[PDB]
Amino acid sequence: TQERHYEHLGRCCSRCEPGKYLSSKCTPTSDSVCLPCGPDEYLDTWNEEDKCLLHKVCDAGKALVAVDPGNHTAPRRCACTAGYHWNSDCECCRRNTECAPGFGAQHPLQLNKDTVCTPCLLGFFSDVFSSTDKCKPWTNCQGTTESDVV
Amino acid sequence: PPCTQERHYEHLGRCCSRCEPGKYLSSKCTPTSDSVCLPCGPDEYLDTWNEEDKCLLHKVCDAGKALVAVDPGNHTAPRRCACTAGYHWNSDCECCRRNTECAPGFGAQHPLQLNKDTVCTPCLLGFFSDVFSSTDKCKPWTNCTLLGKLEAHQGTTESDVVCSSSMTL
Ligand SMILES: [Cl-]
Ligand SMILES: [Cl-]
Ligand SMILES: [Cl-]
Ligand code: NA
Ligand code: NA
Repeated sequence: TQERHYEHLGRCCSRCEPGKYLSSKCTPTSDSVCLPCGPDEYLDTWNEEDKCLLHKVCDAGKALVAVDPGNHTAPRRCACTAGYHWNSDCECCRRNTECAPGFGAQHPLQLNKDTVCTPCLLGFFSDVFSSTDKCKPWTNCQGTTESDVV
Repeated sequence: PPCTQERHYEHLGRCCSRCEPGKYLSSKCTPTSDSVCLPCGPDEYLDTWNEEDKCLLHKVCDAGKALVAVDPGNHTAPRRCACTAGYHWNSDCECCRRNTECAPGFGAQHPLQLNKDTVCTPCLLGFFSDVFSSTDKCKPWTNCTLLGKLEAHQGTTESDVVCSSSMTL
């Protein structure tokens, strides 16, 4: 089987499980020697690789941070920091749209996506530009969509 | 005043400091003591400099929609969700959709972005992809020159170079 095995010395020797690299090919005495990937390294396949793949750095200069895989078996994702979203056209993190007064941010907020803004409905207001703040209820004592009752 | 509304509250003729995001007002200030501000409990949050006697409860990210919480333990901000690995939030359906798979000869642009669809790009000469995958980038060809071997099979953007096992003089 090509999936679990490679051929060497006229026999089918076993490939390395995801998370492990092929340190030594099989011998006339031994099957393959497979060792765990080091820090920030991975292999997500049954393989014959002589080294693990290194996770791409998430560039802090682009406002990116790492999303932890909690394993050595998955490729690692990055994401824009809270309040920012990845734009594939600029290939850059943009500030999330601030919903103007009279509008509120829709929840739940989606990581790495821009804010959806919706108008405050009767009985609710928003007095700030914010990419996170929902519309707030009027305090019970005239209010508008942009201002609380006085 | 100079008791700044942004960071303070008035109580019994005194200027007292509001609690930081992530903490709630356990007890108001006294003549010889500050505000007692204590952390919000598990699953709870407050996202403003506040004078709240209790914190708000986080809603779970909807697993039925294939969403997962990011930094679920954050007490200082409203919760953010993201589609599970291999899926992206689609704004048209407001839902998680399976990531685009890059065909053989194409690779995923790295680093992969959480909650975003895979962007697929052609493998350059010297690199290949033999599978449909929303994660795999193009892999460099095996280097037979490095080993001083001849090639048994020419590489393509869809298949790896294969080195000969034969020796030459
Ligand atoms: Cl990676
Ligand atoms: Cl707006
Ligand atoms: Cl929340
Ligand atoms: Na607003
Ligand atoms: Na591919």
